[PDB]
Amino acid sequence: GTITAVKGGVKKQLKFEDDQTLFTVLTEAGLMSADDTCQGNKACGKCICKHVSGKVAAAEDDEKEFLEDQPANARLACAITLSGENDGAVFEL
Ligand code: FES
Repeated sequence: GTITAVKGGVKKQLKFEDDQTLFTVLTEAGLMSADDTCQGNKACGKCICKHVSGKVAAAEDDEKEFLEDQPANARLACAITLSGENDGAVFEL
């Protein structure tokens, strides 16, 4: 499917393959850097993005630990495993 990434007011549609994480999709497109990050291991909390539209499974306890001091709609890109149900979801970087 595909999701919409929004960086600097500019919308960019990206295609994703089932079971790919938003982190993988985002970083492999140059929209998000994987430098100094745990490389999508949900341990550094640097892959922050904002879920603004679409269906995305609620965050688990471990991820929530990293979003306590973040905006209400913040999520860890690597904590989100993309599947058909996420087709059309929009995220703001
Ligand atoms: S890449 Fe480290 S928490 Fe997502």
